[PDB]
Amino acid sequence: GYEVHHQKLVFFAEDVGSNKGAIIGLMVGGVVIA
Amino acid sequence: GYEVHHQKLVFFAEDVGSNKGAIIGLMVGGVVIA
Amino acid sequence: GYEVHHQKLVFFAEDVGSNKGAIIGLMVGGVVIA
Amino acid sequence: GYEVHHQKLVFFAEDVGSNKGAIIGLMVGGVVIA
Amino acid sequence: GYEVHHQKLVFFAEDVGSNKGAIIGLMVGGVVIA
Amino acid sequence: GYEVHHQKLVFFAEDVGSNKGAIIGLMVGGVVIA
Amino acid sequence: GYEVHHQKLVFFAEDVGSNKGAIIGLMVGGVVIA
Amino acid sequence: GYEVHHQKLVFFAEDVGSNKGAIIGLMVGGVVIA
Amino acid sequence: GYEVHHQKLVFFAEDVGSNKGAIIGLMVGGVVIA
Amino acid sequence: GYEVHHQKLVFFAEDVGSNKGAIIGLMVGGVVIA
Repeated sequence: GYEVHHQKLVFFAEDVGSNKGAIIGLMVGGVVIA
Repeated sequence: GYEVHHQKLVFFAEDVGSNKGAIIGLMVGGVVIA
Repeated sequence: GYEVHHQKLVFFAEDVGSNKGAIIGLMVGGVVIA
Repeated sequence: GYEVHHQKLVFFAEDVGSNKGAIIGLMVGGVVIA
Repeated sequence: GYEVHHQKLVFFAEDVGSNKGAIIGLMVGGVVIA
Repeated sequence: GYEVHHQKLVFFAEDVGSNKGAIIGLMVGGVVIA
Repeated sequence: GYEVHHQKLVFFAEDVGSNKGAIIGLMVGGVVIA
Repeated sequence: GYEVHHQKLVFFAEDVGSNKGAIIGLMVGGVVIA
Repeated sequence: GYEVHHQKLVFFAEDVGSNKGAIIGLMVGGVVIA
Repeated sequence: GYEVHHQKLVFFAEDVGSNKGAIIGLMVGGVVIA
């Protein structure tokens, strides 16, 4: 008997205000110039 | 017996206000200039 | 017996107000200039 | 009997305000110039 | 009988304000110039 | 002066022959029964 | 002067033959039963 | 003067043959039953 | 003068044959039952 | 003058054959039942 439930993953749990650069949750490869 | 339920994934859980750059949840490859 | 139910994925769970740049949930490849 | 529940992973638990560089949760490969 | 629950992992538990360099939670490979 | 060029991302670089299950490059959400 | 070039990311560099289960490059969220 | 080039990331560099379970490169969140 | 080049990261450098459980390169969060 | 080159990181340098449990390179958080 296996029961897997209620796992929770959050990248940004609160406000992201007045951003002027780069906000990225998950980046695979890719280039960011900020 | 297997029961997998109620997994939750959130990238941005709260407000994203007055953004002037780049807000990206999941970026695979790609180039961001901010 | 397998039962997989009620998985939930959310990119932007709250308000996205007065955006002036680029808001992207999932970007594969692609170029963003902001 | 196995029950795995309520694991929680958070990258940014609080506000990310007035960002001018690069904020990244999980980066695999990739180049960041900030 | 096994019950594994309520493990919690946090990268940034508090505010990340006025960032001008590079803030990264988990970086695998990759190059950061700050 | 910024020049970003010739980034390359490949999911399956070689042959995928006689598949009988599920081959997926990038899966976001979703359920796979194989 | 910044020049970022020729980064290479590969998930499966060689043959994937006679698969009967689940082969996934990048999985975000999601449930796999194999 | 900065030049960042020829970084290489490989998940599976060789053959993945006769798979009957689950082969995953990068898994974020998610549940695997194998 | 900075030159950063030819970094190499490999998860599985050789064959992964006749797998019947779970083979995962990088797992963040998530539950594996094997 | 700085030159950083040819760093090499390998998780599994040789064959991973007839696996029946869980083989994981890098696990952050997460629960493994094997």
